[PDB]
Amino acid sequence: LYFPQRLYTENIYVGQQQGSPLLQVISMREFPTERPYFFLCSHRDAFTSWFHIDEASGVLYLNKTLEWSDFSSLRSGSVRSPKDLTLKVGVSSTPPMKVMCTILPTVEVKLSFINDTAPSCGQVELSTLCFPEKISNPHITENREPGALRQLRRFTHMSICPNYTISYGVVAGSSVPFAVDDSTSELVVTAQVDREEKEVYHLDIVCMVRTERNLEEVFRSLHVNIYDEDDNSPYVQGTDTEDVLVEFDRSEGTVFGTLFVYDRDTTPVYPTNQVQNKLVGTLMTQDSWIKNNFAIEHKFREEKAIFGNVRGTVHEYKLKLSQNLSVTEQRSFLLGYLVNDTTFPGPEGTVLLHFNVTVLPVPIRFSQVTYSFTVSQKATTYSQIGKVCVENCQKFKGIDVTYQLEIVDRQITAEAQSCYWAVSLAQNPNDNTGVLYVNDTKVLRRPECQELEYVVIAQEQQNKLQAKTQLTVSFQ
Amino acid sequence: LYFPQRLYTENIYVGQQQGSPLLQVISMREFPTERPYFFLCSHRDAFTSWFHIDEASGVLYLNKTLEWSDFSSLRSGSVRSPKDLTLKVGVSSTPPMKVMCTILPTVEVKLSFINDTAPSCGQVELSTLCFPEKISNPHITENREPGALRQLRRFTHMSICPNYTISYGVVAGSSVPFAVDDSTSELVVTAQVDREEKEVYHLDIVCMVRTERNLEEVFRSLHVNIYDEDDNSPYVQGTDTEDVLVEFDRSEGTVFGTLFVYDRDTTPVYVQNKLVGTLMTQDSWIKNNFAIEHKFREEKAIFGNVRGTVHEYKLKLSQNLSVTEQRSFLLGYLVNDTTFPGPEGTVLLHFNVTVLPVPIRFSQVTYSFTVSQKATTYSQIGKVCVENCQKFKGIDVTYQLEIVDRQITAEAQSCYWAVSLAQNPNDNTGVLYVNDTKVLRRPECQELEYVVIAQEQQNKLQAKTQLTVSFQ
Ligand SMILES: *[C@@H]1O[C@H](CO[C@@H]2O[C@@H](C)[C@@H](O)[C@@H](O)[C@@H]2O)[C@@H](O[C@@H]2O[C@H](CO)[C@@H](O[C@@H]3O[C@H](CO[C@H]4O[C@H](CO)[C@@H](O)[C@H](O)[C@@H]4O)[C@@H](O)[C@H](O[C@H]4O[C@H](CO[C@H]5O[C@H](CO)[C@@H](O)[C@H](O)[C@@H]5O)[C@@H](O)[C@H](O)[C@@H]4O)[C@@H]3O)[C@H](O)[C@H]2NC(C)=O)[C@H](O)[C@H]1NC(C)=O
Ligand SMILES: *[C@@H]1O[C@H](CO[C@@H]2O[C@@H](C)[C@@H](O)[C@@H](O)[C@@H]2O)[C@@H](O[C@@H]2O[C@H](CO)[C@@H](O[C@@H]3O[C@H](CO)[C@@H](O)[C@H](O[C@H]4O[C@H](CO)[C@@H](O)[C@H](O)[C@@H]4O)[C@@H]3O)[C@H](O)[C@H]2NC(C)=O)[C@H](O)[C@H]1NC(C)=O
Ligand SMILES: *[C@@H]1O[C@H](CO[C@@H]2O[C@@H](C)[C@@H](O)[C@@H](O)[C@@H]2O)[C@@H](O[C@@H]2O[C@H](CO)[C@@H](O[C@@H]3O[C@H](CO[C@H]4O[C@H](CO)[C@@H](O)[C@H](O)[C@@H]4O)[C@@H](O)[C@H](O)[C@@H]3O)[C@H](O)[C@H]2NC(C)=O)[C@H](O)[C@H]1NC(C)=O
Ligand SMILES: *[C@@H]1O[C@H](CO[C@@H]2O[C@@H](C)[C@@H](O)[C@@H](O)[C@@H]2O)[C@@H](O[C@@H]2O[C@H](CO)[C@@H](O[C@@H]3O[C@H](CO)[C@@H](O)[C@H](O)[C@@H]3O)[C@H](O)[C@H]2NC(C)=O)[C@H](O)[C@H]1NC(C)=O
Ligand SMILES: *[C@@H]1O[C@H](CO[C@@H]2O[C@@H](C)[C@@H](O)[C@@H](O)[C@@H]2O)[C@@H](O[C@@H]2O[C@H](CO)[C@@H](O)[C@H](O)[C@H]2NC(C)=O)[C@H](O)[C@H]1NC(C)=O
Ligand SMILES: *[C@@H]1O[C@H](CO[C@@H]2O[C@@H](C)[C@@H](O)[C@@H](O)[C@@H]2O)[C@@H](O[C@@H]2O[C@H](CO)[C@@H](O)[C@H](O)[C@H]2NC(C)=O)[C@H](O)[C@H]1NC(C)=O
Ligand SMILES: *[C@@H]1O[C@H](CO)[C@@H](O[C@@H]2O[C@H](CO)[C@@H](O)[C@H](O)[C@H]2NC(C)=O)[C@H](O)[C@H]1NC(C)=O
Ligand SMILES: *[C@@H]1O[C@H](CO)[C@@H](O[C@@H]2O[C@H](CO)[C@@H](O)[C@H](O)[C@H]2NC(C)=O)[C@H](O)[C@H]1NC(C)=O
Ligand SMILES: *[C@@H]1O[C@H](CO)[C@@H](O[C@@H]2O[C@H](CO)[C@@H](O)[C@H](O)[C@H]2NC(C)=O)[C@H](O)[C@H]1NC(C)=O
Ligand SMILES: *[C@@H]1O[C@H](CO)[C@@H](O)[C@H](O)[C@H]1NC(C)=O
Ligand SMILES: *[C@@H]1O[C@H](CO)[C@@H](O)[C@H](O)[C@H]1NC(C)=O
Ligand SMILES: *[C@@H]1O[C@H](CO)[C@@H](O)[C@H](O)[C@H]1NC(C)=O
Ligand SMILES: [Ca+2]
Ligand SMILES: [Ca+2]
Ligand SMILES: [Ca+2]
Ligand SMILES: [Ca+2]
Ligand SMILES: [Ca+2]
Ligand SMILES: [Ca+2]
Repeated sequence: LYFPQRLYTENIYVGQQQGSPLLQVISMREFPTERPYFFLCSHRDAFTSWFHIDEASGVLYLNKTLEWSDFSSLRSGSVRSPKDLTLKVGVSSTPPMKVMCTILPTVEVKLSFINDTAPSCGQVELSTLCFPEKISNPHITENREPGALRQLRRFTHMSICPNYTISYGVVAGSSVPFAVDDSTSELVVTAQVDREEKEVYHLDIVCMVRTERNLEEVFRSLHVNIYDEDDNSPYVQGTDTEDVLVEFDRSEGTVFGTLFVYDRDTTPVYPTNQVQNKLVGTLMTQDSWIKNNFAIEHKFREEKAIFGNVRGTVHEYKLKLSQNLSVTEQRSFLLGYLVNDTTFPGPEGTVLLHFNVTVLPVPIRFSQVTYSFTVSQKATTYSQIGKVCVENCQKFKGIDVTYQLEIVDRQITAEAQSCYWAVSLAQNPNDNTGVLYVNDTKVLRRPECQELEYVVIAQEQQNKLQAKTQLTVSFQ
Repeated sequence: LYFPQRLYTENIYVGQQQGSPLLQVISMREFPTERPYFFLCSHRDAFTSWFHIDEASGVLYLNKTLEWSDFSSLRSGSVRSPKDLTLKVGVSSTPPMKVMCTILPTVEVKLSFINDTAPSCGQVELSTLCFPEKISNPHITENREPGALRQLRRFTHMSICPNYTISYGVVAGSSVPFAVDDSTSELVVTAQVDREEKEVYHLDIVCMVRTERNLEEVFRSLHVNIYDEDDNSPYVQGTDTEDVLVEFDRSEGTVFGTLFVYDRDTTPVYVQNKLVGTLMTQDSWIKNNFAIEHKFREEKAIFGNVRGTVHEYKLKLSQNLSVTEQRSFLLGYLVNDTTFPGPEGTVLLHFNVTVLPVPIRFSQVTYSFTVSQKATTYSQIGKVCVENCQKFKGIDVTYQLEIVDRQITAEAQSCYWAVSLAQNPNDNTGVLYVNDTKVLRRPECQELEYVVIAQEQQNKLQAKTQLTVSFQ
């Protein structure tokens, strides 16, 4: 059972008689043998015993003839007319119990108690007799059993105008799965519908009234919203496999591959707790190295243009690094990822995704070309002289290399050790590059201090791998 | 003219005699008829008058027979020994003049004056007869003259073993453009070289020593570096045109495409081989909204055996484009290799830009949420989102809830305290949450109806849809 309508409304008047019908609450069956049992739930309120709902038909009736004192005694806190009354109506597929009112779905019946006697039939405009002032739009879910949807007669007004005949119809320009049941005056849905074909049905209702004058007609435009269920399995467009190379970029959080999965069903905006149409993924590997270093990132968003202008869901799966992978690691594996549409009925609601991963090692090493820098200008403290970099260091990401200058010859006099102050080195972690700059220019005034031979030492941090190269600086 | 090596070193000994050769400074020609003129530059030092260099040959000679007194009087009182002597040698393309010592490049000659006589023949290994102690790895410039690179013979030790005859040769793993001149014992480079083909050569020098009953040989490993010149023009790999679509991401700083420009030459940051670009437009609108992002790196991997330069060009936004913008233009960008001789040092890049407006509208005509009566304060109810709002960048959209029924009593108004809305600028959504649970005890407060209004900041474009919240 579900309710195609969350709120009912009507006016009630002083002098309205015991036993007169007010409105009909509708429950739609989710299965053909399901039978509704209606009951009132507002037993917390005193006014609820002014009313009676028929357990089988769902028609709500006055249980008491309304009086002036009934109006004035409503403790709402607003002394003004009209006083709104809110009733709760419950429905169940078994015989009703008191506790269902606290625990089952209910409908709100909002009544406006007007502190006056009912209007005379000559005082009601045909449009009001025919159709509520503001018509709320019903909703049904796709793939459901046809059934009555809305009682079209205004019960209260046909008692004001008892000598009028009133019939309703669906005006069908195109063929629509909606009609009126002439015998009950209900709008009914005549077939199962498909949210993926149409999410909103526009309807024009015609009311035909035989007056003392002629047969009159009034038209009312409304529409029915179609709710979605998970009735489409996810699928890939093109490949289910993404080739991933891990080499010079090994930094955590970087994305190395992206696979897209599509689902024609809708999903609440990401991220959500709803379980309808949720896709849950699972790494298809028992392997500690893979699990502790790699991870899949899942996101989804609504799209419609790619689905033929029908709202569905686009999923993105991205292979991510958990932590900076050591430059010595080298592995090639085919990583499966099972994507399961959990609420898709039957065992065809999954897609297997594949990440074909190549992880190459990254050597730590200078080219065999040693550096020689010539400073043809008079040295100025802090002027950059040159840069040092291991092979392909400028492509590195997630690899920390630190550079150091050291003196080539060891058995060197104390005085000769000072010529090497002329140049120093700074880390440019922007690239993992080394920047040579001038330091002490005072030592350059010595002709022996104008040709410097250094060793540059690079050190990868995670594994402590070292590379060396030679470096000469000529102050000219 | 250029020096293949910037520092020479040798030993000199007590008892070494006037006129004995010590070593040979090398200058490498950059034109076929260019010739070097060598000269000593050392001014104030007393030991400079001890030496002489042949202006034509570059051979440094002793101009004085070294006595014990010469050593102890050199910087008297210093306890160092040996005592290092630094000489400066200059070269010129025309007849040397005094002023040239101040304004033309020089190499340093560092002589170690040993306070002893030379070793006897029986004391030295053959390698000290053949080679200098310090290994020096020379350099040569690509696209220059072949010629003598290094004197291999060790002049100071010639007489240490008078009956030994000494000659030299080169061996490598591959064929190499290097050889020994039999007549001068010079290592020669026999061809012009191309840095782009080979950046360093690894040679083994062989010294053949003919003793009184044997032909012996000792080896020395050497490396010759090739200095890079800007002799390659930049080029594009594949297409010189990038199609760029500006839609949902329109924030300042966003990069839209990558054009790759390659240059085989190296690029020292500290003007050689520098590529400078120019925006090919006068359009005020374009310039005020777009710039070209240029980054570059040096790389051996993409070029193979020899380091080259990779440049990346990307069209970047200078500010958030209004969602109402819509225009298509073709934007040229000229990249110039400013030190490449001739007019072929430039490449024209193109950006083919389509900028599309972004509509501000709901694609869902109704949001319906169902929440527990026992729901706790601040628990998330759901999210709303204008069409494609999760792709938005540089677009400011806010969301607001409005009550539908305006003719509402004060008591019914308090029902709408149960729900509030928070902005989620991260993904451009609004977040509904539970606010006041106390009003949920009232049956009239359990079905709420709102209008959701989204408003784009710049243009005040609005979108509106229905939202219902049901407390069950
Ligand atoms: C809901 O609707 C109620 C009924 O609607 C009215 O009657 C319908 C039949 C119809 O014609 C409709 O159009 C009418 O609006 C309405 O109740 C009405 O209230 C008024 C105002 O009080 C009242 O008129 C006064 O009646 C006094 C006493 O009358 C006696 O008889 C009536 C009914 O027969 C009873 O309700 C009364 O309780 C009495 O039994 C008269 O004395 C009065 O005349 C003079 O004095 C009053 C001063 O009274 C005011 O102060 C007292 C004390 O504080 C209050 O208790 C009282 O309510 C007044 O506010 C002065 O106002 C006069 O101008 C005059 O100076 C006057 O005639 C109607 O009789 C009464 N009708 C009915 C049927 O009871 C109610 O107000 C509506 N409520 C809302 C929220 O909309
Ligand atoms: C969120 O909920 C709070 C109330 O819940 C309390 O705060 C939560 C954050 C949470 O901690 C709960 O656990 C906690 O109980 C709402 O706050 C109330 O807001 C209303 C309206 O602003 C206030 O009522 C007004 O009070 C005014 C004087 O203070 C008075 O002038 C007003 O009357 C005027 O306006 C009304 C219509 O607005 C009109 O009908 C009148 O005739 C007159 O013109 C009105 O009485 C309450 O005092 C506030 N309560 C508290 C405790 O601060 C908050 O609004 C809500 N946020 C939402 C829904 O966005
Ligand atoms: C430069 O070097 C000389 C050293 O000359 C020699 O050659 C070098 C390579 C080394 O092998 C030295 O050991 C040699 O001496 C220095 O002059 C010498 O210094 C030493 C140490 O101070 C002196 O040794 C002294 O010798 C005294 C006696 O020596 C004389 O008399 C003996 C008689 O047996 C005779 O055999 C000898 O030849 C000397 O004529 C000895 O009593 C004393 O204890 C001390 O050991 C040596 O005498 C010095 N000169 C000579 C000619 O021997 C210089 O000082 C050094 N210069 C600098 C600036 O450091
Ligand atoms: C500059 O770019 C436009 C637009 O290109 C479109 O948007 C970009 C962001 C890129 O992603 C492009 O891939 C994309 O198409 C170019 O005009 C466009 O040309 C294409 C053809 O290449 C048109 O597509 C269709 O092609 C089929 C052929 O199968 C035809 O039958 C269709 O009639 C249609 O031509 C596309 O419609 C067209 N777009 C517009 C707005 O005209 C443009 O050529 C390019 N200029 C360059 C590269 O110099
Ligand atoms: C998984 O990938 C390997 C290697 O793929 C290479 O590296 C990727 C990062 C990507 O750039 C691919 O295009 C590369 O080819 C595949 O093995 C290679 O397959 C190609 C096919 O033409 C072949 O030319 C190579 O020789 C192969 N290399 C090796 C080392 O075998 C492999 O087939 C992929 N596996 C699956 C199941 O897709
Ligand atoms: C850098 O040089 C200093 C000496 O020069 C000072 O620093 C320069 C960068 C510049 O600011 C000058 O004007 C300064 O006078 C070296 O400092 C010496 O370090 C050694 C050993 O660490 C120590 O024995 C000396 O006493 C220090 N002398 C002074 C004056 O500080 C420093 O080592 C150099 N750092 C390098 C080369 O990395
Ligand atoms: C996909 O998810 C569904 C949802 O739970 C799984 O369906 C259950 O599978 C278990 C066995 O693993 C059965 O005992 C249940 O009866 C199944 N239905 C349920 C729980 O509603 C399904 O197995 C998953 N498919 C996979 C992992 O391939
Ligand atoms: C993984 O690599 C990144 C980038 O190379 C490292 O990031 C730096 O980490 C140090 C560690 O103290 C910080 O001081 C720096 O501020 C970080 N800089 C940047 C740009 O990220 C990171 O530390 C490495 N390891 C981990 C576990 O993050
Ligand atoms: C590419 O860059 C070169 C080098 O800057 C430009 O050549 C110079 O242009 C100026 C401007 O007229 C002249 O005065 C110089 O004589 C030119 N040569 C040098 C060495 O500066 C050249 O114009 C640029 N090419 C383009 C197409 O803009
Ligand atoms: C109608 O009201 C009377 C009270 O006068 C009560 O006894 C009876 O049970 C009520 N009927 C219904 C259906 O609520
Ligand atoms: C309806 O018609 C009957 C019979 O003609 C008449 O008795 C009754 O009063 C009429 N009712 C109205 C509201 O006109
Ligand atoms: C070299 O050989 C000759 C014999 O031909 C011999 O007389 C001489 O002493 C040897 N040594 C030197 C240093 O000449
Ligand atoms: Ca469907
Ligand atoms: Ca569906
Ligand atoms: Ca689905
Ligand atoms: Ca070249
Ligand atoms: Ca070059
Ligand atoms: Ca170049």
